Amino acid sequence: QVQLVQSGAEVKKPGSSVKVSCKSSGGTSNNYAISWVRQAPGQGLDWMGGISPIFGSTAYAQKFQGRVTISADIFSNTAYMELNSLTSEDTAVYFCARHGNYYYYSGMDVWGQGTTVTVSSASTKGPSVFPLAPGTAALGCLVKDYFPEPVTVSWNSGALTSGVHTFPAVLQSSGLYSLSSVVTVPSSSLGTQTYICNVNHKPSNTKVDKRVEP
Amino acid sequence: NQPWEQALNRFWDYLRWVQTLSDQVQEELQSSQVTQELTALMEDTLTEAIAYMKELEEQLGPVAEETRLKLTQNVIDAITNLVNDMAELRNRLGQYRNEVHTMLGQSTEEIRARLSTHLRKMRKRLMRDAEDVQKALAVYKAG
Amino acid sequence: SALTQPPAVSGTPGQRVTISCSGSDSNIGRRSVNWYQQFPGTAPKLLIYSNDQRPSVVPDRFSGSKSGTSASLAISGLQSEDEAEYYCAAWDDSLKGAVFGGGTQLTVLGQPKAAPSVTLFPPSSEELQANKATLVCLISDFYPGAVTVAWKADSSPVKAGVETTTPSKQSNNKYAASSYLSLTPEQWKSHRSYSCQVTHEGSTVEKTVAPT
Repeated sequence: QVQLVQSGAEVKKPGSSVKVSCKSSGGTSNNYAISWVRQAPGQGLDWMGGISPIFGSTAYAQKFQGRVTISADIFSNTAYMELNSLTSEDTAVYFCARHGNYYYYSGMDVWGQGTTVTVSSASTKGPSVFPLAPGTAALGCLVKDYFPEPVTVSWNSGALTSGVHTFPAVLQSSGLYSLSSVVTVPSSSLGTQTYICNVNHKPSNTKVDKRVEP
Repeated sequence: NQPWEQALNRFWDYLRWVQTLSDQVQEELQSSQVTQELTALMEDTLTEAIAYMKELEEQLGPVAEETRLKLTQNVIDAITNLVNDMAELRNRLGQYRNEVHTMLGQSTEEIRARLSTHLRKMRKRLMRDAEDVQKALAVYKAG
Repeated sequence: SALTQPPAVSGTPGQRVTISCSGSDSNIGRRSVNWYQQFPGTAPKLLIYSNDQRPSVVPDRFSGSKSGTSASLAISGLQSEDEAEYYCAAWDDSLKGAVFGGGTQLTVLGQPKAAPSVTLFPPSSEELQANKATLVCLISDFYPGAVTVAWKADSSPVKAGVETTTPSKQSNNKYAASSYLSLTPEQWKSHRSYSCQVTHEGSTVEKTVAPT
């Protein structure tokens, strides 16, 4: 039950560097080879490099050799990948994977959860919450022009969950995100039930409670 | 053959000096100096050992791929067991520093004995693991 | 990206399907091929190693083979749980590094088609007080996930200020998408109406909203 656990999500500006870590819990991975594989959103897997510290072998892919630096602390059972000169083209998910032996030929059978690295020129911006007013009716609220992901949208402080549909946010051309949360309710409750949409954006520390009225 | 074992002997000498529990080692245990000095000593030991193993593999004869892979894996597993015990020793020395910091400066005269018994058992198992590392290295010089 | 896979592969439940992986003399000609399976939003799982070996947890429904420059994965007894992406990987000596394939999206047929449900929201009063206008078009519960969205000003197609997502699977294994049309209040008030026109499997659903 050895598990690879990676560091949290990263939001960087173009030109900076990122350092992702990979810790072995419940056992040691020093006798194996740890490789870093990245996946752009919607694209396939891309091998960046790897390291087996006890065998003393750090190999890099030719695309990233000038930018990536892979290292390991054996006493803390941790591997590290540092990617420099970040551009928008480097937003991806970075997995660390452990091979079956001390080298990179064998298959990668133990994987970490992945680290999301988002490189963008957009600065942190709190969301704007607007009510979308209404057999059955459809009300909701629009969360507009926020960065970065994510935002959490609840209804009636979590008490209302039946009929809720929060659409995946869209990344607009300006670099900001927007999503919508729609509740399909019986048209009778419109007369009696109060509907409040609660939006929470932790990156900007923005809490909004918008009441949606006909 | 000799260089990595000489580094291991320097590591043994440092381990004896730290398990003497002198007041110098008791003031250096709180400055984290002994931790990083021990770290550098065992790092040199491991680098010498893996260099010797890599040279042995470099002069491996007409070997089958799977057998060479398995022999290298044996040596690497021995070395990584040594590394595991070493890291446990290092982390527990740091924990001893931070748990004599629990009274912020002064240490009793029996927590020293408990730490000393832990260090002695650690030294014995480290000797066993290092000597089986040397045995795996000797087995590597075959085939 | 030195290995080549077909991007899409389909099959009915119970059928046996295959994923091909063609390489060169430097990646598959001399090294063994591994196969990984990846579900949406999760880490890849090792499915095949050494071209024919299965991990203990991988069922025998998955098999592998390697012939010269090519490799092949075979999924028999196809189930709905197998809808995923499959990557073949190898080591290239010419590149001196690990290489993957483009990934094959294995989809399982059998789910009936569903027309999309569309909801169109005009800009709120508060957003208009903020000198902004945003028309929101929410499309949900359609299969397969391939819709085309267009926006109209009373007759005319308008493509400026349109932000449309790509369809994503829901919990009920149908798809959803969004489209946002951004307008200044003068544009929203000058035109008579605005229309969100979705097209799915050839059939068109049109919603319209007007000022007030």
